[PDB]
Amino acid sequence: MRECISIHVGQAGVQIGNACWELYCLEHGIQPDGQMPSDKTIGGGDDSFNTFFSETGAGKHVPRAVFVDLEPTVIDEVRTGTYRQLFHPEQLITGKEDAANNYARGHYTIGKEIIDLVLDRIRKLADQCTGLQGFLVFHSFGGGTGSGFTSLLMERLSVDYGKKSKLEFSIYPAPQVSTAVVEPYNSILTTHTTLEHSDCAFMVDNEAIYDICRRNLDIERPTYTNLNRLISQIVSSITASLRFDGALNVDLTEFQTNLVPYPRIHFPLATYAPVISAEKAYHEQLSVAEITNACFEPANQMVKCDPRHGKYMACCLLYRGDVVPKDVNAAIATIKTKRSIQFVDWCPTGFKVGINYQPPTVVPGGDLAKVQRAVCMLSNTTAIAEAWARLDHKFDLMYAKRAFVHWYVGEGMEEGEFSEAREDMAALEKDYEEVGVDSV
Amino acid sequence: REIVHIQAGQCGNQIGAKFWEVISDEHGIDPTGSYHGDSDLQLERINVYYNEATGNKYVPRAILVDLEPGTMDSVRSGPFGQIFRPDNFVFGQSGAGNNWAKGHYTEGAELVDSVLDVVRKESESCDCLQGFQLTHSLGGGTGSGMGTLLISKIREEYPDRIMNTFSVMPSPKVSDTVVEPYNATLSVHQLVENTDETYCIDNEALYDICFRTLKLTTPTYGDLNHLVSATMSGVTTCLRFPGQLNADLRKLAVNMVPFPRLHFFMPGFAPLTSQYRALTVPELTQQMFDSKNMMAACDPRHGRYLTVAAIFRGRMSMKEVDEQMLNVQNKNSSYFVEWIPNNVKTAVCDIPPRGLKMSATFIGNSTAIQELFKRISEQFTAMFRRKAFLHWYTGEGMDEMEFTEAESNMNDLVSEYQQYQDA
Ligand SMILES: Nc1nc2c(ncn2[C@@H]2O[C@H](COP(=O)(O)OP(=O)(O)OP(=O)(O)O)[C@@H](O)[C@H]2O)c(=O)[nH]1
Ligand SMILES: Nc1nc2c(ncn2[C@@H]2O[C@H](COP(=O)(O)OP(=O)(O)O)[C@@H](O)[C@H]2O)c(=O)[nH]1
Ligand SMILES: [Ca+2]
Ligand SMILES: [Ca+2]
Ligand SMILES: [Mg+2]
Ligand SMILES: [Mg+2]
Repeated sequence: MRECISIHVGQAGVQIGNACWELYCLEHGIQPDGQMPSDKTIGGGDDSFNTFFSETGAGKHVPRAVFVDLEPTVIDEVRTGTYRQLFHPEQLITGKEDAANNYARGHYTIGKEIIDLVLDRIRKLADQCTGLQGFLVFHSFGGGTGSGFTSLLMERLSVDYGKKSKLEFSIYPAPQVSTAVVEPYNSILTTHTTLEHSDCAFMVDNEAIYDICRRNLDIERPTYTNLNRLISQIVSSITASLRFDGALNVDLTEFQTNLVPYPRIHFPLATYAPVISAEKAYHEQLSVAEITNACFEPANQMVKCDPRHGKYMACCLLYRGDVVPKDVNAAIATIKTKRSIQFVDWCPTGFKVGINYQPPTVVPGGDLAKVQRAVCMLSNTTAIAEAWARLDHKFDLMYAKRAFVHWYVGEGMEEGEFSEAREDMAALEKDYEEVGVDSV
Repeated sequence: REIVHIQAGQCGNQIGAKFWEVISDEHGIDPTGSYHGDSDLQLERINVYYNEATGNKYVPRAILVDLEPGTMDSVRSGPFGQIFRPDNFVFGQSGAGNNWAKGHYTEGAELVDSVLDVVRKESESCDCLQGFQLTHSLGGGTGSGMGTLLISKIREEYPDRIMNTFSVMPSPKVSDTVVEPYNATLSVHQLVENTDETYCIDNEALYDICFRTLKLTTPTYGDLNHLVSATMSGVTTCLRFPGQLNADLRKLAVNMVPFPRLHFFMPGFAPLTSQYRALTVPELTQQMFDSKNMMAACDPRHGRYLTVAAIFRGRMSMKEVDEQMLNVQNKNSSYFVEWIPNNVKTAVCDIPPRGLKMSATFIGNSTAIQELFKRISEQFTAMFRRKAFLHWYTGEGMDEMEFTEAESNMNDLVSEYQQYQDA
């Protein structure tokens, strides 16, 4: 039980999905053909890794995943790639025409033609679960499918599965690798439509990942492959508690209790360390204290913002590898006495700690050094609202002139949806301001 | 005569398992349920906690409850896991997500009836059931929410029986989630109404003891449970071995509870262990009353003792025991209320606990316990004035009014203690 279904939407979601599931197979010892010699229960089982992998009678371990894109060329690489034998053909769903970077086409014109088939395939996976826990939805903000079709899917999933939990991994746009001028529009539209249907969303700022690859890994011009392999490690750290077990393991849902004080305030900031190349990691062992200190270096954040200028509502530390509580507690004590960690006055200040003893894995030919211990911090900070402000500002600049709006109206949308979505974002920025104010 | 034990949730099942490990050793019961002791004192009152199965095998009268199987699976494969009656494992699969509402109103309601079926089957086999014994935490969801739900259902079906709990109180120093003050406040209101005796086991005190006294740099839940196991064995000695004082749950309540709502006890233990020098009766008496030996993080000098029960275990001089118990009373008589004469009762048991030749267990009904409820009340209010983390509860059908009423009744409990601290 406690199965988790992953849904990868659009190019960004699909390609990140490829990197994640490759990394999962290596962490669990699953071969590209789905075989897992260490698994002695054939056809099924209740092991921790079965939350993400189902099992066939022939010994194949199949991701509990659906890949969906409105054009086929990205998923076609999966169909012909190294892990093509990993997925059943029906898990990889493609249309013929994409959303042309237009939320309206992903949510309406083009998306409505495939939504029923997607829900049918998700249902096929859910029926195989004896205790479905929820969904993980990987998508970009800027793409027409990642924004428009995701919102449609999320709305439909709330209908078909009630309040069953839905988590997002959302790719926040960056000019260095962006492909459409209207990505601010699509970002605001999908954030507004999905807000009430998402329980927890981890935003990944492509510019933050871009800078990290340049600064920490000395990659001159990072590609999506560079970015996605780093993103995989963070996603892996977050889901490791669901896929492995241990005495000191803490379930992701338990962190969730602390990370979400109000339904709309459900955007944790993730920070990951250590990101180091093999050259620098050689003969340099990074202790628990050093990787923990790195979690409070804003340059290692997954979203560009300054927590030193906001207030904390929760701090979670997800360690993996050779880590014991003694060294964790000592490291935390040092950090509080030397960092600006200001909590809101209505939250406790303790850090919530989890430790998965399975050490991190790296994909062959990657840029990340293989380390004995890693950590991902998940904090709820008012500073993440900076990401909304930057995006909302670009929205206002274009919408004041109605620039490009005709592409959305032409597909059936109304200006009222734009203003409605923008007002919801203004209220969200306002909500993050109010929760930071001291109590009277 | 017979007591029916219930353990609910992760904490409740982990401390309950250890409890059965310890008293099984004291009564000479091996993991198979076979007796291998050298004294008849071990078997004279064994039926209080054990049913005698076929072949002269002893089975704990224990019911294991949880909304997820994880913790109970470990118990079944634990050291004494094979002794428990397989039918008495009652578990769901969804869990309670550290949510009192899930344990009390939704997830737990779906499972409670099957738990009561097991309780009924045990009670019906009792020649003269005297009451129930629940182990649980108040900071989680199952032990706190479904545990208090079970108490309410049990009281409805056995309203003339005694209800006793070992309730682990949450602490930010040993915390799993931020909503523990919510779950604890909601639970205390239930306990105030539907229990006769509650041993307040404060994880703040257990941590401080392990860290300061036992010099354990980083205490684990196992280290905390060591102290809990020793305390639970001590406070149940009078129930498990021949004796004149507090030999059953009702007589204990009559001696300890002068007012129905003020039934929250402060336990203590001496010597504190994690050593070959046996103590002296004077040393047991001083440590037993020392605040550093209390399992509820409250200073006894900040209040007054309404009643006290002291239990000495081991071969020692009863004459010297009475002299020392009268010594501490006559020297600090200001901390014992003068309107309850002779409110300190002492029992002695020849059989000491494992690993020690002498020990002492403290059970105090002190008005200083209000500091514990004050602490929970402040942590509760700090979040509730901003309605923080409440969506986890309203999503299960609860309204904010229920939180306001739980807060009010615990503040009332605090003021009622302060009433008698100045009498
Ligand atoms: N990190 C990361 N970002 C990506 C990747 N692929 C695309 N993006 C980002 O996603 C945004 C564009 O959305 P896409 O996912 O490519 O488009 P789509 O979801 O397929 O929608 P349409 O093509 O319009 O139908 C841009 O901001 C890209 O920088 C990727 O593999 N990794
Ligand atoms: N002493 C002790 N406390 C525990 C243990 N496990 C959890 N707790 C405490 O109980 C609270 C969490 O409740 P828990 O029993 O885990 O949740 P439940 O299963 O829903 O009842 C927190 O305050 C923890 O500090 C344990 O083994 N020993
Ligand atoms: Ca298997
Ligand atoms: Ca159900
Ligand atoms: Mg595309
Ligand atoms: Mg727990």
